[PDB]
Amino acid sequence: VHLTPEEKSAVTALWGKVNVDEVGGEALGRLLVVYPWTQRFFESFGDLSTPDAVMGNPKVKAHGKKVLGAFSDGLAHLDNLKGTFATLSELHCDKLHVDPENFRLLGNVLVCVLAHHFGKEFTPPVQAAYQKVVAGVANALAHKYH
Amino acid sequence: VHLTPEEKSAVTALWGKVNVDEVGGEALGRLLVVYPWTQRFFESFGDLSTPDAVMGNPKVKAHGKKVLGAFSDGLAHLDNLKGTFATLSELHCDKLHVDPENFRLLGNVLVCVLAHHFGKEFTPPVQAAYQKVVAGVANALAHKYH
Amino acid sequence: VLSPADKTNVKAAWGKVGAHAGEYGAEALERMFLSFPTTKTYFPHFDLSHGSAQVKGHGKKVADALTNAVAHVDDMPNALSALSDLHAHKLRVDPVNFKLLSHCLLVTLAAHLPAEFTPAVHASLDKFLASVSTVLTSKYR
Amino acid sequence: VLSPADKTNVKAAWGKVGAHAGEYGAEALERMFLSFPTTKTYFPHFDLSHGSAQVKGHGKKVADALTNAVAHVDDMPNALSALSDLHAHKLRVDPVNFKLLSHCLLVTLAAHLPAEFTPAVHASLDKFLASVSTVLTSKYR
Ligand code: HEM
Ligand code: HEM
Ligand code: HEM
Ligand code: HEM
Ligand SMILES: O=N[O-]
Ligand SMILES: O=N[O-]
Ligand SMILES: O=N[O-]
Ligand SMILES: O=N[O-]
Repeated sequence: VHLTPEEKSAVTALWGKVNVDEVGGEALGRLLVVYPWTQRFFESFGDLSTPDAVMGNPKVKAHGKKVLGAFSDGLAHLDNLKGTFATLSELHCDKLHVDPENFRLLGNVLVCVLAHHFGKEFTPPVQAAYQKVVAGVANALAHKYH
Repeated sequence: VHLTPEEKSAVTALWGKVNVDEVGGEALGRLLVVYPWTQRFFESFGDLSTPDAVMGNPKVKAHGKKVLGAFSDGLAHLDNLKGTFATLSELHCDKLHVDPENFRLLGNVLVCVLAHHFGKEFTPPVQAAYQKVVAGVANALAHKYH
Repeated sequence: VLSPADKTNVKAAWGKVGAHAGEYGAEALERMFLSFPTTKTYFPHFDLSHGSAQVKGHGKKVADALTNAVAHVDDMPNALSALSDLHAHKLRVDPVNFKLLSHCLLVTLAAHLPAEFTPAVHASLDKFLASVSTVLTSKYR
Repeated sequence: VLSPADKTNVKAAWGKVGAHAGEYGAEALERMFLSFPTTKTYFPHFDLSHGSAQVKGHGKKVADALTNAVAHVDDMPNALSALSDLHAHKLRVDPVNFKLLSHCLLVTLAAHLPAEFTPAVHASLDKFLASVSTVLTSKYR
């Protein structure tokens, strides 16, 4: 996806302030709570019975860490998301069969977490730039279906 | 998109029997009747007040002809849909701003028209092959959004 | 909101389908599994091959649910409440998958109703299946 | 189907938003137009630039509709019937666009409710906006 330099500026400046041990788990937990069908792919994680159970589940935090690592990865390679996400696409599409609509959903949940954490700093143009990013990631992760 | 030779066989054998002066207008008319928000982009076509008005509207038939021409085009170039659809993508995305969900919808309506016209001949595997095709077209037409 | 015209159209198509509804449900399921292979993961314990007794029996159950819906069209949330619970809470069916099955049900009807599947009736059937889908995703949880 | 917990959560978030609801509606519209530029074609006669009086006034109308919905949460189809008609019949609003505005409304709340926007409340708000969206797309036609 092509971000303008202003869009790139908005995205990278914010991301440098993200707590990379926490934000991934927050986005994953919210994905499981808000869109509870997604709990289908995470039965082994244990107690997912309440929001509190999900958000405090250590497996959710640990796995979210890996997910954010992959977003961090795409951010370093915006002009080659397809290459960056090839093996994850193989995994999410060929092996797991996750519907790619859920990739868009996780991206939007991430956006919500970023807004919650950054407040007024997550301005309408900053969001716009992030929307281009998470759409780019979702599309690359979905490449094995295309 | 990669069709197997069996999938290619299913698709091309059927398409050679399609009435290319009619099927495009049938798919477009049904798109306008079933998903009536799409009539937003076709105000100049005149009377769209009833199903009968839509299906007998000469502008609908004439424009559907051009649409099917483009599907015919993608069918000749399955391994390069992106190149085939570049200028249409520019048009549908940059100039018209059609949400790309409607590309998927038109593809599914086409599938319904094919089933209606071919009956038992439009078998479950034949459909599967066509689904890969219309998804490939929708994705290429949506490239300007990616 | 299904119109009086929609209700008559769906009733007409139901009538024409008649005693084939079970067989057609089975066909729609096969079309779905082949066209949209992600859907298969919901039936890990089914054999999904052509002519499978499990797909046949399930086709009948689905067709029967849709006919219960037609027969109680003005009270669908209530008629389908047990099924809504099942599909959201136990099965965790992703909402996108309702559009995929709905499309495959339409395709099956189109393949078997040359006279009945007009643009108007196609519309009404789409609205009907969208209404059923809305009920069956109303529960998440 | 909105739960008792959902209804209390949405009420709590409404309360905290308070008299900022109009301003927040305006912000959500700006977020939508910048993030999802296809949506702009519905407002060809608006000036969509930052600080536009038309976007401000519209933000208030949207916020007011949502609060009417909250206040009549158990009778939303009826409360929003005139708006459902408008959005489907006259405006021909594509159903996808309701998800885009809903997402932008959530983002705006998240940006302004550090304490209120918990995972549970985020869930409830999502369900609320999805319910509103379902009502407002119930009409096509
Ligand atoms: C927003 C896009 C997504 C990204 C960037 C992402 C990223 C990742 C990463 C980095 C892993 C670790 C792979 C490894 O261990 O080598 C993973 C695994 C996994 N993902 Fe995702 N994911 C996304 C969306 C989703 C969604 C929406 C679901 C289900 C609703 C899902 C289901 C899974 C599951 C079940 C695993 C465990 C795979 C295994 O260990 O066998 N993913 N993902
Ligand atoms: C299924 C994918 C689609 C294909 C293959 C397709 C194909 C075409 C073609 C071949 C043209 C003629 C362009 C020309 O005259 O050079 C066209 C024009 C047009 N399309 Fe589509 N189309 C698709 C989807 C859609 C949808 C879903 C909508 C709206 C709901 C739409 C709206 C339009 C409009 C308004 C024009 C007239 C453009 C103009 O003359 O300015 N298209 N399309
Ligand atoms: C038009 C929409 C649908 C209808 C009318 C429908 C109807 C039904 C019925 C009648 C049953 C059996 C009820 C019982 O015996 O308790 C069932 C079960 C089930 N459904 Fe659906 N359903 C629909 C959509 C879906 C979708 C989209 C999926 C997933 C792709 C799905 C997956 C399942 C599964 C996995 C079962 C359990 C099957 C078993 O273990 O035997 N359903 N459905
Ligand atoms: C949460 C969902 C929504 C709510 C609560 C809402 C509410 C409203 C209200 C209260 C009005 C003015 C009613 C009147 O004065 O008669 C309106 C009008 C309008 N809406 Fe929405 N709406 C929603 C979704 C959408 C979406 C998704 C779009 C398109 C992207 C849209 C496009 C429009 C347009 C173009 C008008 C006419 C504006 C004008 O000409 O001044 N609405 N809406
Ligand atoms: O977000 N699960 O990889
Ligand atoms: O299908 N309209 O190009
Ligand atoms: O096949 N749907 O249960
Ligand atoms: O801004 N929705 O009317």
